[PDB]
Amino acid sequence: ATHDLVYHSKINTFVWDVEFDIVLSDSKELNKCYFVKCFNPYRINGKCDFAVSSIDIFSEGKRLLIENEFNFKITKAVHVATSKDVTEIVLHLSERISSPFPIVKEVVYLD
Amino acid sequence: YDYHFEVNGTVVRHKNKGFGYMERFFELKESCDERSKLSKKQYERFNALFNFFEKNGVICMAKDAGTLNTSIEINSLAYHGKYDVMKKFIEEQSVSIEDDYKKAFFLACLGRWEESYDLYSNIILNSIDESNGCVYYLSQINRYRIYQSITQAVTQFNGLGLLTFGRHYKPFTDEFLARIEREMTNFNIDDLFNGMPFEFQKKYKILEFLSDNQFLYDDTVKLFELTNKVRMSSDIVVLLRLYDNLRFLYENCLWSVSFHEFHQYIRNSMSLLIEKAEYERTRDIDELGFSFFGKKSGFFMEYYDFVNISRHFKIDDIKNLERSCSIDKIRFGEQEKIEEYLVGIAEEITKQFSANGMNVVFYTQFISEAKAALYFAKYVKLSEEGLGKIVKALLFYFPERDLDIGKRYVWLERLTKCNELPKSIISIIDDFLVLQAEKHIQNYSEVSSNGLYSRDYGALIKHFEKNFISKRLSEITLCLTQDKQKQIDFLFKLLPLLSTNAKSHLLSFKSVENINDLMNGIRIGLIDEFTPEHEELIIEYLETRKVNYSNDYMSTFGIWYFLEEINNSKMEEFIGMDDQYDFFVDPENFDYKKFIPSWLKNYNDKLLGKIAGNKMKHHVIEVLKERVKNSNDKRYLEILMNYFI
Amino acid sequence: LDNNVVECIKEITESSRNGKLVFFVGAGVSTLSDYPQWWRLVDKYHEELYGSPKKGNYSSDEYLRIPQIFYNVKGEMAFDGILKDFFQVDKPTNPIHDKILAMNPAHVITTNYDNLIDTACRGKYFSVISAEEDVANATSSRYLLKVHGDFRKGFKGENVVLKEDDYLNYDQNYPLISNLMKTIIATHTIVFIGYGLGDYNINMLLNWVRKLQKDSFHKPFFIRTDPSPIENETLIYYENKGLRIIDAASLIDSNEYDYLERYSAVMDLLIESQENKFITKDDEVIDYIYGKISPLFALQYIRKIDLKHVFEYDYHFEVNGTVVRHKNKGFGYMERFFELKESCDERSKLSKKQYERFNALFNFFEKNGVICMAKDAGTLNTSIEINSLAYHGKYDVMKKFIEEQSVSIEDDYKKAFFLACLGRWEESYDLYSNIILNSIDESNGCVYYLSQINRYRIYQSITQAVTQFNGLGLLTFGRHYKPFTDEFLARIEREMTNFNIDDLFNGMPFEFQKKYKILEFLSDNQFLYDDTVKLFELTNKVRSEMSEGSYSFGMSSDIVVLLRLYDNLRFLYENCLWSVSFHEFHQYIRNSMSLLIEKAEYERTRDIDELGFSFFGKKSGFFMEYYDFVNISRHFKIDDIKNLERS
Repeated sequence: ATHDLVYHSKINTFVWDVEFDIVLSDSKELNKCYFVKCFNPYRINGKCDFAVSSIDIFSEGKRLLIENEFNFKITKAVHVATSKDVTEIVLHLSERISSPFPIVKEVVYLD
Repeated sequence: YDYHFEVNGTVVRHKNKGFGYMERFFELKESCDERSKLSKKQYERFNALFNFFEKNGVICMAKDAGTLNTSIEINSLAYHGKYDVMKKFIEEQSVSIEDDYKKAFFLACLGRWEESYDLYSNIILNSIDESNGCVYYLSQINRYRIYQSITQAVTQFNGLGLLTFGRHYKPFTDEFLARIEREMTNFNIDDLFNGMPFEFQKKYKILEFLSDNQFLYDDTVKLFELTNKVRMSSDIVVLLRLYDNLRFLYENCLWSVSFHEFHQYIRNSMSLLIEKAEYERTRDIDELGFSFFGKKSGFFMEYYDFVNISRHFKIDDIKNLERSCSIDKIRFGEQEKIEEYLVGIAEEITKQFSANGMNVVFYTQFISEAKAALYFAKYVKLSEEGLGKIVKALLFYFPERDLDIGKRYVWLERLTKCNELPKSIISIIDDFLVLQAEKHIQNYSEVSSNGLYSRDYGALIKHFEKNFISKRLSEITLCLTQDKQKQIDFLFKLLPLLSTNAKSHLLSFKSVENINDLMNGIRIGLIDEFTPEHEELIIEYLETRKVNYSNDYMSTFGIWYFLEEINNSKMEEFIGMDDQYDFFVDPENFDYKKFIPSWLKNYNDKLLGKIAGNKMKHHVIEVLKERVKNSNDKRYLEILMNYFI
Repeated sequence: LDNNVVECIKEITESSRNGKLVFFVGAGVSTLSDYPQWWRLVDKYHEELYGSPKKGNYSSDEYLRIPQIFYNVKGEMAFDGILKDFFQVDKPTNPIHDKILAMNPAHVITTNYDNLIDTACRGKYFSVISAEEDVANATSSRYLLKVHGDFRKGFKGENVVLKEDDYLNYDQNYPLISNLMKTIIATHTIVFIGYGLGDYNINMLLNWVRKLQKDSFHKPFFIRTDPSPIENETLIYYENKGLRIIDAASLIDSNEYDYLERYSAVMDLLIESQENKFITKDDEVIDYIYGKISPLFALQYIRKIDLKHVFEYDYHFEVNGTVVRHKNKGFGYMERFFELKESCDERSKLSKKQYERFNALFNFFEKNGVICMAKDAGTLNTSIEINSLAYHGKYDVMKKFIEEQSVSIEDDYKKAFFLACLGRWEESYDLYSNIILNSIDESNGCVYYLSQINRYRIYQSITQAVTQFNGLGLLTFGRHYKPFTDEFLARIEREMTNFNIDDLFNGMPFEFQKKYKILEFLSDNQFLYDDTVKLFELTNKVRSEMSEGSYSFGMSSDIVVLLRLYDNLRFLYENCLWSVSFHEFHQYIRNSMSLLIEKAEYERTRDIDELGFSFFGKKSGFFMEYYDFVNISRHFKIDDIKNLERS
């Protein structure tokens, strides 16, 4: 199941078909969801912007607004191909990299 | 095999051991006194032969070459995409068999495959007599190709899954279907030629290849001559071979032009040609000089090349060609005809959307061409009315199931690279933003693919014209109340385009009341200013974080202070929690041993320019030099490339 | 169903697929479309002659005598008048006509004088012959033989064969048509339809057949459609006469007065049976696979990519060594074969000959490298090797071999190839000509075809070399001496002045055209088309992955290319073909090796696998063995290696 994952060095993250059962702080439970990253180096706005890439979280296929993103309590990661528990892979691959979002479902390049 | 016809338009003698008949014929063509030497009817025969040879572009021998124009003209309406003209031409009653043949080809091109099959059946029924069996053979081949295409489209499209519609809008009913299988129960195409009369096999031998599964292996194999690295050429002859194949396949109304093998051949040939041209240009500039040759590539591209690229290339292939074979340094040719093609395809797509007559078989084929043409139109310069028409067609009537808001934004931004933004298309964008604003009034949320939304448009507008105020959105938000929540969020996302009174109306709704609320406000940049109340809120947040001693939040305020957005020396006392906070708060006293250049991969252009102009420079240049000397990564190389040196 | 019926259907299907099937259409088929019958005409004639009819007096000879009496008494005008009155109408076609035409018959012989069979051809071209002058002026090679003179030229009674006078002088009046029908019956495989067993034409055919030798002809097939099932004695008697009967009422139960259903059932069974393979037990599957594969035993090695052409796109043979079902609607013979492979106990379910055939198939499939299906595939690893001294360039060994005495035709073929690689092209052509002349005694002919291809390639190479030498002889040589004799070149030109390489395969026997289907690709550049395109696509992928800085931690996508490369080389170096001396092959090998080297260099250096992903993703590695060095040395130029070293 480790053959599908691919390491992207332009933004220094990973892409892998996986689903996240993340838990939010203050006893907030979120169901299965996945991350999407977009790389846009040619931004228009200024002053307040401080990043280059946009990270979104999709839940069951519908967007969700972010109010307090501090859910650093891992997730029940499952490889949806044959429903394999790959939570161990994510948890012990997260701290090895400095990226806030080590795993992203698909990435999009807008170079 | 008595003569070989070099594609420039010349003939050479290779394997003829008798009289040089071709030389005598061309000698007769050259001189004029040789006329009246024939018994009348032979003069007519010579006139017809001369007309045929002149039409096909055969002129002289190799020794008599007087330079070659090699002008290529295709006079088929199906190639230029004059859909209205062919649709009108189909309606008129036919006169001859070839007229029905052309009508059937036009019907097959337009997607009405049932009518095309019926017309081919009628043609094969009628034209069984006479000595014109060529039409019968071509109709047989076209009917078999149409049947194969129908079956493949049904198998791949009908069933097997589709998210665009719940049901397939009945791609040919079960009455028309399941009848072709009866009529083609055991049809064999390999023995079609052998069963023909012996005079047909004697005369039209050259058509045999039309009955084979693969008939383009020779050109694909010969394409290998374009990848030689050794220092007429090969590119020119390859290009005329491609043009000749295209003209032969299109002028004779053959359906085999709509298959996968032909598209693959065209893509391979064009990509190899462009790669070879770029390699030759780069070797020339490397070995001799920079600007000696006029900084212009020798691959001058014209109408037909653009048509082939738009028709036969997918988006991914065009992206790969752009990434590896940069085209901005080679200019385009004709522009009026290209602009006419673009306005015509925009009119066609707007007619398809307005009339709701979406032939799925035709729509699937047409949408790829539309997408490719609108993507590749970035390198062409267009007039005001044409640009307005294409922008209106792309923003308004383009189907939503193919391009989302972000993809449409990408296409629009690529469109206006070398044309800028006059008032007309800005007003068109305003009509879109107001239109989107309305669609907002409800349980409706916009969906995007690349994570870009309508607000980007406004930003681009504000980038290209900073003194614009929209009266329609101002009036819309003036009557806006607090019962709605999603629409008001949309207006906050489009804050800077509203008038002063509307600005106040929305600003009243803005209410900073918590640090996370401040974060939410600054994600969309609602609070562009930095009041002392917000500064005190940040102070108390940092104090709580410090006395408390996951995710990362301090980074935003670190960037803000390093960007001189916070004009107060207060957070210097908060050190010892994380590295980058001290890096962007105290650059002098920061310990560079804990530095990791991975952060440099998540820095935008403005921050990189700011850090490049601050002296900090040599430490980061040294560590990134070590990184590039260890591993050859393109990101660090580019960062050193454009900013730090 | 009955075993003999199954055998008859199998033979009919084989004959139709080979293109040697002809149909003898009777008069019942035309009656099915409500065409007026002859007994109605004879009743009308009897009414006109005397005044009142009678049912009792109607025998076989009366149907031929009463019209003759009418012609003799009333004259000729009245006969054609009645014929026109009863035959002017037109009737629709029958589904049986479409069913019989869908069987793809080479010719169609009919004893009707109608146009229903004519108008049934749907979009098929058939040359109609109904008179004597039409035989010589035929336009095509497919014959619609209307034996009894249809009404195309008019409605007069002189163009048909109805009365007793026409029946008696039929052989004298129509010699060419009878001879053509007899020879068509002699050559092709003939199936009767719509005929009664007591018909006059069938009896005449049996009488003519009885004059021939016992084993000099094939037994014609007959289809019986009568309400009463055939009796045993009649079936035995007619089988002993040289005609194989297939019954219709026996297979399907129906009432007395229904006729369309029996015809439709028989024709539907015939149409359905062609694509079906009647394999149920291991013996039949093994025999079918052996029949498909055994002709390939002559060649040393076969590439896996074109093996799918042998099975008619029924199984995609992946390059790595796995097979995938693609269009096998029927029984999964590959599944059964692999199940037999994986279990040794079931090998005892076959007879000794079938067991040895299975052993031979195992040897062949293991040699070619086919392992198992995609599902059963695990972590299989495949190495490569070449068994030709020409590839390794051991020139002293091949010189010693060419010094040795010839012992067989295949040894002579190997000697000719080795000598051709030695540059002595004149002796190579001479030896190839001797091989072609001496290979008259053969059972397969593959060696003959390969030797002819090699001879043509050698002639082309000789001509190209002698033309090209003069161009560079001025500067890089200076001596300007052509190493050839004008007598040899003149003889070469005279010998190869008419050899057309395009239609060489078409002139080969039908057995060769059926078994050795793949070898056709050796006659042109087609055999390089299925690989090159793939390579191009893969290139467009790899570079796309190289410019984006992506490091896949799984299997490397270049492996396919490598495998294909090696595969091609093997198939072109173990069968001793001269195509390895061309330019397109050299360019293809150079491109493949360049792509492999570039991908290996790009993947050599990594950033996150060293520190972040060090616990896995270690399989990345590119060995450079002896074969790669040989391939680079053989098919590269100095500038290409310079470009590689630069990049």
